[PDB]
Amino acid sequence: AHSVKIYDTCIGCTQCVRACPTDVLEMVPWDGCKASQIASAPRTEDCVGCKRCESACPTDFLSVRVYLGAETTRSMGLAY
Amino acid sequence: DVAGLTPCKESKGFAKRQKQEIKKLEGRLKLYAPDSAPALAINATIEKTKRRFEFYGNQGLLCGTDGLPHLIVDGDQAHLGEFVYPGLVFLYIAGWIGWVGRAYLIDVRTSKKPTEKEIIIDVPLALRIMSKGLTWPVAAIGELRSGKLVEKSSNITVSPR
Amino acid sequence: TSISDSQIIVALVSAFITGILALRLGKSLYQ
Amino acid sequence: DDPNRYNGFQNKFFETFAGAFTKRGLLLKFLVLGGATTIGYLGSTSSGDLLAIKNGPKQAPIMGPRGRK
Amino acid sequence: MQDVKTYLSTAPVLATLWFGFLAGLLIEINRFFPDALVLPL
Amino acid sequence: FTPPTLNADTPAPIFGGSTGGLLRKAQVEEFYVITWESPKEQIFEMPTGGAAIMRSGPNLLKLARKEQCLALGARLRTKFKIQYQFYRVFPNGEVQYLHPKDGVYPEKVNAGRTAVGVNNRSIGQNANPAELKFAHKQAYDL
Amino acid sequence: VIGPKRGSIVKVLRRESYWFNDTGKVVAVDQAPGVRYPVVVRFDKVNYAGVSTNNYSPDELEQS
Amino acid sequence: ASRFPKFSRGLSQDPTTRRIWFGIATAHDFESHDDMTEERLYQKIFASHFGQLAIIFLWTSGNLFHVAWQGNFEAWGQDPLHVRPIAHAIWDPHFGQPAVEAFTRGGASGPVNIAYSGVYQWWYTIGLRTNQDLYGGSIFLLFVSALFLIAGWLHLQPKWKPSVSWFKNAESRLNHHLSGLFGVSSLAWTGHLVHVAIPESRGEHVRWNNLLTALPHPQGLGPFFAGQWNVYAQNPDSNSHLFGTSEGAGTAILTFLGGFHPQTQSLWLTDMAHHHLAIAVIFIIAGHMYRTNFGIGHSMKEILEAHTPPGGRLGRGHKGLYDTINNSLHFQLGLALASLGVITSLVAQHMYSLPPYAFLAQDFTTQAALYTHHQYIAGFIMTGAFAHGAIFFIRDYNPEQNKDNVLARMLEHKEAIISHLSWASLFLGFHTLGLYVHNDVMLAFGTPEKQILIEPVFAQWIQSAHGKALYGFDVLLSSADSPAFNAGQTLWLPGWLDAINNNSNSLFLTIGPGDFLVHHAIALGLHTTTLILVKGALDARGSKLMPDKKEFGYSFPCDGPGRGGTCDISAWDAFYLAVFWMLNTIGWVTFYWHWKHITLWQGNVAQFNESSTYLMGWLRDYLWLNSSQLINGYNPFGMNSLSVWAWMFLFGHLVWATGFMFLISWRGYWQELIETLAWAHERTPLANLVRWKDKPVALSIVQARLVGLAHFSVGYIFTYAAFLIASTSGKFG
Amino acid sequence: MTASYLPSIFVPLIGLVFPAITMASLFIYIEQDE
Ligand code: CLA
Ligand code: CLA
Ligand code: CLA
Ligand code: CLA
Ligand code: CLA
Ligand code: CLA
Ligand code: CLA
Ligand SMILES: CC1=C(/C=C/C(C)=C/C=C/C(C)=C/C=C/C=C(C)/C=C/C=C(C)/C=C/C2=C(C)CCCC2(C)C)C(C)(C)CCC1
Ligand code: SF4
Repeated sequence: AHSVKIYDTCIGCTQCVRACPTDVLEMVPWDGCKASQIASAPRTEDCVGCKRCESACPTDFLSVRVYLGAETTRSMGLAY
Repeated sequence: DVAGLTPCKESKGFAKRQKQEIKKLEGRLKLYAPDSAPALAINATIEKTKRRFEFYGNQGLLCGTDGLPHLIVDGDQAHLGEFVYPGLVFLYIAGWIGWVGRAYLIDVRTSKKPTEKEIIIDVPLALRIMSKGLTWPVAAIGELRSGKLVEKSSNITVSPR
Repeated sequence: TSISDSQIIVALVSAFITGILALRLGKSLYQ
Repeated sequence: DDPNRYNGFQNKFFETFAGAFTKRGLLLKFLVLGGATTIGYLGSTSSGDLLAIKNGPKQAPIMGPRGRK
Repeated sequence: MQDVKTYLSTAPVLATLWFGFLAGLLIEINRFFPDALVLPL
Repeated sequence: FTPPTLNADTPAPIFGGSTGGLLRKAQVEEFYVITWESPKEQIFEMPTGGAAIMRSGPNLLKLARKEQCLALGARLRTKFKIQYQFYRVFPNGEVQYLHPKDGVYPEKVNAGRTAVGVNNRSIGQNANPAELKFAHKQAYDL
Repeated sequence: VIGPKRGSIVKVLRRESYWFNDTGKVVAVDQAPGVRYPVVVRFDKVNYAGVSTNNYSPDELEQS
Repeated sequence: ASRFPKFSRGLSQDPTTRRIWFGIATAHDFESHDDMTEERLYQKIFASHFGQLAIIFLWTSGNLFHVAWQGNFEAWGQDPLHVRPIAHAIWDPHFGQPAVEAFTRGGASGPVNIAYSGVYQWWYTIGLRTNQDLYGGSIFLLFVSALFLIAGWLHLQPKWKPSVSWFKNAESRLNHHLSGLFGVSSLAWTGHLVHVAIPESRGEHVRWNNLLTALPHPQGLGPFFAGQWNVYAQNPDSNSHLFGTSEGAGTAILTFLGGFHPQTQSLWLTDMAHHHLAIAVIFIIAGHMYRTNFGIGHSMKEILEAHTPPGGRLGRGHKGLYDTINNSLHFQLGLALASLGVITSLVAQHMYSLPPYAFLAQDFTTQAALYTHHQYIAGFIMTGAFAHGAIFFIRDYNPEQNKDNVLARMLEHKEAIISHLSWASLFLGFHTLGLYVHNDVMLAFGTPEKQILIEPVFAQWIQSAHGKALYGFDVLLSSADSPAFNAGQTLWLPGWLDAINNNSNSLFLTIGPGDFLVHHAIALGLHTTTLILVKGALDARGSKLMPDKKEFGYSFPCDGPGRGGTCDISAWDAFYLAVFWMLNTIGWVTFYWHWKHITLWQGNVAQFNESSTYLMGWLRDYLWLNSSQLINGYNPFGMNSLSVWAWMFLFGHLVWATGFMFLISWRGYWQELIETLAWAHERTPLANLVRWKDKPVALSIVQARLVGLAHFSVGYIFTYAAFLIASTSGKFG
Repeated sequence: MTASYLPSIFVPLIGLVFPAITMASLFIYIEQDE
């Protein structure tokens, strides 16, 4: 499906996980920020490409990036 | 004559247009009583047209084929009053406006809440800024030569390459 | 003067051969 | 899923062999040939009355402006 | 009066006043100096 | 954490039917099944359009998309304070536990979770596409 | 210490930042060993998302 | 699983109709195909070029065959000024009898189309006279296209596939293309003109059976090899010469007269022969510049490195440009399209004022169609050049090798470039629109003497410097004492001055305030289209809103509603937005050309001179006035030969509006509607038995933009072509 | 025109039959699963 990437600029605010409508992102332990956590995308095959996770990231430029592509059945959001 | 244009004083098309406009106004006038207000308005129209055409003739405008004044904007000394003189007047006014606006922006960037000063204009500050636009070219040259007019490229936000 | 039926059929055959060559080039571009 | 609908259907099975169990081989080729030949024959053998394009012009040329013909 | 003066100093009210003054000035100038294509000098 | 199994004896909410529901995709490709526990009979809004009463206890609802499952679950969590979990069901009878992969919701950081897709550099430090010409890989994949 | 002093005026060298070649105020610097972007910078003007603060490493910030 | 888009695994696995659309629309993007190697890329491009050459030659051979088979080429040649050319016959089964008899023109026995491509004039000029000549040419071009197809197949074979290094041999390619492709081809064409075209225009009949017998000049090749070339210009054709007839003909084969043929109002054949000979010599000389295999020539890379100013104002100069240009096919494509668009504009601007074909100036509809054709082609080519420059920046630009050279310096100060283009566009638009509205209001109030009519004195001064005596500037070939006039009075000025002082042709037409305003509108259009295109090209790699735009490619929909919204943020979207502006600009250009030439041909140029200064004149005296015969092509009282153009006029209007549909409503409405329709089909009896295989989805965002653009452009082109042809042919004036 | 019947032959083919065969072949090709 689409490709979702997380960068070291993340601050572990979890706001991208809460905005995801298909449960693609999750928070994992990390040691590069004060929050001691970082976002991750273990199940991007369920990603639809809404980039709501991108709109919720507060860093200057996005620590979470969605690149789109493939456009499989789950990606197109088809119920038929 | 500056692109085969005859002066409008001896332009037959210019006189023809004079005659046609006056005749049309008089034809519109014939259907009103002499003492009526519409008659006064139409007679004022006729006087206005006559003085307009006399003024156009007296300034040596160049009429082409038929009667239509044409403007020469090449810098000819005989036509400086068409573009160069009003052009300079415009440049003075436009530079006034821009310069005073820039001055106001400068004078409100040092304020504690500049955005409130932009949506709610400080009328006394704005007016004493506007008063300074009389000698705007001198101030512009002074700022250009001193280096306070142009920001250095090292302090201006640019996108990645 | 006007062209004859022999010329018409010669043109048709030439176009058919050019079509064969076109199909060949298309198959060569395909793979 | 009731199987008893028709009684006399030997003729329909007998007469339909070119289409059934042929798919791309026979039916499609037959259809292409019998459409191409059919339309070609109709367009080549149509008379003037039925088809106006083959009737041809009947009045004099209308002729164009500036004397160009 | 502080609040009234602040409201009158807002962008739209000041724009209305300034542009109306400019329009009146131009209209009166055209009343007394109409239909000129050339600046006489 | 042992994933729960999908019970086939869980009553469904009281719903009167809708044109927004399972279609041919549900029977040829996949569908989803969300389960939650409710303390009382209350009215909620179906993600496909309409209203229903959830049972005073276990519930079992069939959906056509994962996004609808998340929408209903989010409303349940932030409105009725109800824990939920859903599964992906295939036409061959395969059931896959989906949302709490480790039993903890993704918003809370949990140990034992692996970092997938995490890049150890800034987003602006990506390689240019020109350097990766004729190589079947992307700049963000490095 | 790690980076600039608290309250100091720093200029951003991140090319992808909305505030490249812009000045901000340092709010806090974290001394925890392992933090990659510990310096917190406040800015007078917001970015497109509406955020006026960010985190930078000391090597991409210079003193005025 | 290896479905229709065999070059893309992702599209093949798409279970929607998007797979079909994107496989159709991404076929020729070879660099994007899976498992693509540069060697295979170059060989595929080579074979595709062969295929395109074959297609072009087939197209021209079909034109020749149809003119030979269904045309009146011989009848037209016997009487060009009173015979309408025939393009091809019509066999429409849907016609009625009135349509059959309405379209029977040109002395045909049935419905025919009247050609407006100028092929009749062009073929008559180059010596073709009978239908057998055209048939032979068509057969020959069929053979040529077959040969190119054979070559394209051959060079794809394992033992004749060229290597990448062969494809990157720039010096040898330039040498061969300048010497042979450009120079030797022009030499051969001037040989044709000397041997066939000129004798044909002088009454002689030279064909393959007497090429070695027919003597082009009485003194053949003697004075050529003796250095006394003037013998080939001693006896030019007189002014009483009739084209194709021995009466009044001369014996010179390479003259230098200049001007126009008095009877055909076209350039002399001998002048064109000497032209082609001279440029052939120049090109053959120029093609010996670069170093290929013999130790002499130039190294283009070293030329580029050497050209760096010592002051550092240009940075490193042109260092690294050779590799950047030779390694990037998109840079080469952009340069080629830029040059081709400029040259197409040049062709359009030079063939209407200097008609090279006999009896082409008298054919007004043909001239108008040719001008509009090549101008629209040029505009599209320019948009393509800029789009491919953007694609170069995204996909082929390496900042590492291009460090501080001219390209890097353009990227560095791109904000200045874009801001100054914005200022120029704003100034031009504001002031031109304001002057037009001023003139409109003055005409509305009944006071036309108050218009701001600015005389285009700079262009009139240039016209006077070209010999135009109408404006009385008396300088540079308008004055007898000028050294240029004295130098030229012996060679071309006798013809050039006569042609330019004739106001019945289109050689340096008289211009006025309307011409000033419309040229400034043209400058506005060019500047704004260039602003959009350059902004797309220079912001393609990134911007403040999307610093990482290069990783997303050239054509992507958006970056989502975050950061305020990112619609049309890609460079492809800049091209999408610039296509509208180029269409508008070429529309203005062609509107001006067409109106100027309607009022010139009818003899009443006062209408243009008085009405073109205000926009109501443009609407009424050009659009409303000239569409009367167009809209009457078919009516309740009957129909005529302009019915097809009326129908195409309405058709173009309809396609334009459908483009509006695809451009306004964006995606979601249709996706929800398609969801509803899928439900409806799945729930309908006797129809749920029929099932789709590709799940129906609404068109994507980029696809929607492209489809709307295609509809918009097709409607634009068809509507204007129908109006142009109908209004120039309904009244041959 | 040397052969007036030849348009009446060719136009129907390239107008109806050639599109029919072309679209049928392309529909069969783009709907393959392989
Ligand atoms: C200048 C025109 C031109 C050229 C040179 C090419 C060249 C190519 N295209 Mg493109 N294409 C074009 C126009 C062109 N196309 C147009 C207008 C469209 C529609 C939008 C497409 C749509 C398109 C798609 C969707 C695909 C291609 C593909 C290809 C490749 C050919 C492989 C293939 O499937 O052949 C198709 C043709 C044949 C296999 C053989 C037939 C050859 C022609 C078309 C007909 C020959 C005559 C015919 C038999 C009738 C005569 C009858 C009798 C005389 C024999 C090649 C790179 C394919 C590819 O692999 O891309 C990389 C591919 O998938 N093209
Ligand atoms: C950019 C385009 C453009 C341009 C160049 C013009 C230019 C002109 N228009 Mg047109 N017009 C335009 C757009 C434009 N208009 C549009 C869009 C419309 C539609 C709304 C009109 C509608 C329109 C009408 C209906 C009329 C004009 C008229 C005029 C003329 C004089 C107007 C006027 O107030 O002068 C009078 C002069 C002034 C107001 C002078 C400026 C005074 C300021 C305050 C400066 C004061 C002096 C300064 C401080 C010191 C300078 C130095 C000193 C030595 C002089 C002038 C030729 C009028 C005319 O006479 O036609 C020929 C007229 O009747 N226009
Ligand atoms: C003398 C040797 C020679 C010659 C004749 C050619 C000839 C050609 N090569 Mg080149 N080539 C050569 C050596 C040569 N090559 C060498 C040594 C190499 C490398 C070792 C290459 C590498 C190479 C590549 C890589 C490619 C070619 C291609 C081509 C063909 C493209 C021509 C085209 O589309 O525009 C021809 C256009 C003109 C002749 C018109 C020019 C006129 C200008 C614009 C002035 C205006 C005049 C105007 C048009 C006249 C009006 C006419 C009007 C009445 C209709 C052409 C036949 C390309 C191709 O298509 O391959 C199939 C291609 O891709 N060649
Ligand atoms: C979409 C593309 C397109 C189309 C459809 C047209 C269509 C047309 N053009 Mg335009 N044109 C275009 C693009 C296009 N043009 C561009 C991009 C240019 C700029 C280069 C031109 C430049 C141009 C000129 C300068 C002229 C035309 C003309 C024409 C018309 C005649 C048909 C034609 O070109 O003959 C098709 C002809 C061929 C395909 C054959 C060309 C091959 C030449 C002869 C090669 C010569 C080399 C030779 C083989 C070497 C000999 C080898 C050895 C013996 C030494 C027609 C309206 C002519 C016109 O209006 O006449 C009325 C005309 O004079 N066009
Ligand atoms: C020498 C000429 C030339 C060459 C070799 C190329 C080659 C290429 N271009 Mg470029 N291009 C050109 C000219 C050229 N282009 C011009 C003149 C323009 C301006 C219009 C463009 C604008 C352009 C853009 C904007 C893009 C390309 C892209 C591409 C690449 C892929 C094209 C593709 O997918 O084809 C498949 C062909 C199509 C999709 C075209 C389909 C048909 C179109 C929509 C017109 C149909 C009109 C109408 C429906 C038909 C007539 C109907 C009738 C009733 C009137 C390829 C490398 C793309 C690329 O590189 O991707 C990164 C890309 O994004 N080109
Ligand atoms: C008639 C239609 C129209 C008009 C007037 C404009 C005007 C403009 N476009 Mg737009 N555009 C249009 C159609 C139009 N466009 C369409 C159909 C497309 C295709 C989608 C585009 C695509 C497009 C792009 C992609 C770009 C532009 C740009 C521009 C600017 C070019 C510079 C210029 O002319 O400055 C002169 C300004 C004008 C002509 C605007 C009108 C000014 C009015 C008349 C003055 C105000 C009058 C009055 C006081 C207002 C009263 C309202 C209220 C207060 C009562 C300008 C703002 C470019 C730009 O912004 O660059 C700077 C740019 O990048 N346009
Ligand atoms: C591209 C050139 C071209 C074009 C546009 C046309 C157009 C037309 N032809 Mg002509 N034709 C051409 C070349 C061309 N012809 C050639 C070279 C020959 C010699 C065999 C003929 C022989 C011919 C006859 C005998 C007849 C027509 C007829 C027709 C008309 C109906 C279509 C038809 O039946 O086609 C039939 C066409 C052929 C049998 C020729 C084969 C196809 C040619 C070679 C072009 C194919 C490739 C081309 C590049 C298209 C690519 C497809 C796409 C990517 C654009 C139509 C006006 C008919 C007519 O006049 O009706 C009034 C008719 O009876 N054509
Ligand atoms: C983006 C880009 C691109 C593209 C671009 C373009 C498209 C451009 C264009 C450009 C152009 C389009 C240009 C033009 C130019 C022109 C010129 C420069 C001119 C000149 C002229 C002259 C010089 C003249 C002279 C003369 C005259 C005046 C007349 C008489 C004669 C004589 C000769 C004396 C590319 C891909 C490359 C790459 C990247 C970047
Ligand atoms: S990616 Fe952004 S939104 Fe998500 S946790 Fe990291 S900083 Fe927060």
